[PDB]
Amino acid sequence: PTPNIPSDFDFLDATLNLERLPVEELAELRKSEPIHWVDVPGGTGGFGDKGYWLVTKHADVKEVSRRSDVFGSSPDGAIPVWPQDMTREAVDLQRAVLLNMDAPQHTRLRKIISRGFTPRAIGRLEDELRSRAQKIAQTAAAQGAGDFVEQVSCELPLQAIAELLGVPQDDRDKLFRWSNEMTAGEDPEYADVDPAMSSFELISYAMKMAEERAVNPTEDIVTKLIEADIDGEKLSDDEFGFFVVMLAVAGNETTRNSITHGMIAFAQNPDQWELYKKERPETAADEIVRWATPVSAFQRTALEDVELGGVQIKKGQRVVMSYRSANFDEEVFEDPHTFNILRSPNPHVGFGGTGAHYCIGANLARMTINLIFNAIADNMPDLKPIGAPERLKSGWLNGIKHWQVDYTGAGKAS
Amino acid sequence: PTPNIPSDFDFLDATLNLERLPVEELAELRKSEPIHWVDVPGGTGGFGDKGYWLVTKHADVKEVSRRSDVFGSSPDGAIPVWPQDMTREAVDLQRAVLLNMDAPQHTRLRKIISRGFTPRAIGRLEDELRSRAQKIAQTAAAQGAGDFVEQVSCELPLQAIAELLGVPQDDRDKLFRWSNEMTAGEDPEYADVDPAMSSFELISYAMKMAEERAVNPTEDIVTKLIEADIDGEKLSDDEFGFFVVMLAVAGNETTRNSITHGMIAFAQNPDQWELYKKERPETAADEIVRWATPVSAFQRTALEDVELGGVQIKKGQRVVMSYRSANFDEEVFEDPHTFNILRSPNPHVGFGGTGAHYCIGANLARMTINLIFNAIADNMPDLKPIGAPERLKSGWLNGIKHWQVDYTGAGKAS
Ligand code: HEM
Ligand code: HEM
Ligand SMILES: [Cl-]
Repeated sequence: PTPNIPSDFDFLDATLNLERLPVEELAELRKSEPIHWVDVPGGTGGFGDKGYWLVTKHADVKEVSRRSDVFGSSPDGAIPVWPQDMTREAVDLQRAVLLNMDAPQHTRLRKIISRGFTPRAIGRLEDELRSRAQKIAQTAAAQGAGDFVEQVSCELPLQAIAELLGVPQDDRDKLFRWSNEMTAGEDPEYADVDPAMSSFELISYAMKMAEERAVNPTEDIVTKLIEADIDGEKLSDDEFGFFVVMLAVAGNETTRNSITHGMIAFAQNPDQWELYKKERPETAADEIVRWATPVSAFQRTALEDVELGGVQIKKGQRVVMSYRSANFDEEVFEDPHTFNILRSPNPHVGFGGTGAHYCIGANLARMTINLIFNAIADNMPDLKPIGAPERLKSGWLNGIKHWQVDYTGAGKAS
Repeated sequence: PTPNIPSDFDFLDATLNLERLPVEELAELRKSEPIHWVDVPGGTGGFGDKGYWLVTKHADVKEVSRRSDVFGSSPDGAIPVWPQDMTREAVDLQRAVLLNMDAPQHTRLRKIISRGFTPRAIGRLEDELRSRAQKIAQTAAAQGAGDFVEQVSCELPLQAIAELLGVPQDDRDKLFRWSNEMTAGEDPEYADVDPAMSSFELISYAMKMAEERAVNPTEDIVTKLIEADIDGEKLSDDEFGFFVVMLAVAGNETTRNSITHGMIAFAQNPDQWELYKKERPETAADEIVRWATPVSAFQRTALEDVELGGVQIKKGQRVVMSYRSANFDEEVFEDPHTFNILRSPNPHVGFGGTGAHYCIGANLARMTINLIFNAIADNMPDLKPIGAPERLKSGWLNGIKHWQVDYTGAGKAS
């Protein structure tokens, strides 16, 4: 333990993170106790255990990510914190989707699924997503002022998934509503929704899509995921359904927040925004992800006793990787508190550390970021905030729910 | 069509059935148009089709039940009616559970599952369920007056399932709450609950139970369902989970309602109740089921064009079996409107017509009925209703939500 941070301060508490990320407190851990046990003696939400290890240094996050053979994802899932009313049963079945699977099942499925995320499958979407990014940005400009999250940030991540899967235009509204309902989480603005019913309707929709594409193949990835290869490897129709569930939760709010936070960073750093509009540099999307770190943390569970950074971790204890801390590690990044869209090298972990679960959508995500920031630069170069960003109440997803913005930059109607 | 019943009268409408079963209208169909098309031109809830065939004669219900090769259960599920807000996606995935499966998948699973429902596996529960029935009935007697549904009808069906599966006593309250939440349906008293989240927690609980029983076998059925036979046939752990989901919806409200309706019948027919208390006849449980017909109707979907009772049914049309009608067919039952606990023979279809989906729990159900009616006769022989039964709002499950009853039969405290 370390005098500056008492062991009962819970870095993943959703009420705390609603107010602020615990940035200063993470920095004290990096300095003085880089692998730190948090006490939650009355029992953690969902898990029912009495605390967790928090891993705050970049090198150790990469170490945990690389050693999946001792740091598993399936005993407890990757999401590191839940409300007090989450049940152990609801936690235990996160493992129906890729993120929360260990070998051999994860290994087989990730190999199949990687067919969908080649530079070719992703570059094929680029023209359509550019064309959608430009319209999103123009339609929003046309309103003069509004909620930048709903009007600029939200749509392109969901269209990227719709375009990747070849979702019929008439099906997009329900797909998108199921995706948004699925991640209702613990914010009171979303208390009314049914995440499980939404996720059941989505699976059912996706399975029907697999059945159809089996008789009528397409140019989209669905066809490649469900066609047996040399060794008869392919997703079954319900594997495909759980894959679609995976994408809807993996590729929506994460990219949406990288966009919202990127724009906030630009609004706080006008010179970076001038430089952006003028060069469109290729290093910008990665600085945006580092800066947003949309996933603040994900965890593993020790599968046997293991030593890590000189600390003895015992089998069954959770080990939480702070990507928010690691992305500002003073030993890895020069001036980590400067938003620099030319930052290079930029070995951020917003997509995870290299390893079995490294984000499969990462290039699709950078492409989404590049497309919308180009559209914003092209169609609303002078936007300025009218209001404070409102934070999402979550202990692990760095979300912004709303941010009032003047698109014309001069109180204009247009 | 027939002049007395216009084609837009919807026999499965939940608002109509909340007021009454359409008994007189079923009787006109048996007389004049025993296979009858109902028009729902604005689209049926869940299914989105424009109506259904209703099958009202006993012989034709048995015919549809026998011919599973042309009357399938998986295209649309067995439940024959849903509210307008039910989605096609939610319907399409009913087929994750046995009731809604066709061959070959149903065939393999029903064969495995029948290991759990032998006269031996069911007779092994009898002492414990007798002992629980007696306590239920005594604890209720001790209150003098109360809700007969909550206090006498509810518990023994849920304990039968708990005892069948060897559910730990400390787990029964959550199991039972998940079961009750799962069948929330469309009654406003249950609008607040989450059936899908409940059904997800239950699956997860059941899978963990399968994992445990694999390392530590038991005398209960779980062990027999998950042990590979000669040919390596057994439920996988998630098959077991979907099996438990099946039981929680198959074996709770159905038996609960056979008990409630049996007692109402006894209260309306005091001589039958005297005769019961005096002989405990063995034919009583089956007359109670015929009389309650807890499932009013279940359907199939034509898998190809077929002729039935001289009527041409086209592929993809739903064919709804009215068990409520068939159980009062004047050609099969002598005086079907007389509640006679000595009725013999009694070829009722409350458990279905013989065929691939005939109720697997039927003897467990009769045993539950016999046990609780013996306990009621033994411990509250003079009970009398204080209040009208309140109906459940459902178009297909003949439920009673509450019924105020004086257990002492003389306004006594005890
Ligand atoms: C800026 C946006 C995104 C961020 C910050 C992000 C971050 C992450 C992280 C942190 C992980 C876990 C890494 C680990 O445990 O090592 C992950 C995994 C994953 N991501 Fe993303 N992600 C983003 C966008 C997307 C998109 C657009 C998709 C696809 C449409 C996607 C699909 C997935 C999938 C399928 C996994 C699971 C991979 C596996 O478990 O093997 N992600 N992402
Ligand atoms: C009085 C109480 C009950 C009634 C009225 C009832 C009625 C029915 C009916 C009508 C069916 C469909 C028959 C068909 O489609 O031909 C069915 C199926 C089934 N029942 Fe029951 N049931 C009752 C109790 C139970 C109980 C106690 C259990 C077990 C705990 C149970 C387990 C099942 C299962 C698993 C099926 C699906 C069989 C298959 O699809 O192959 N039932 N029941
Ligand atoms: Cl579900």
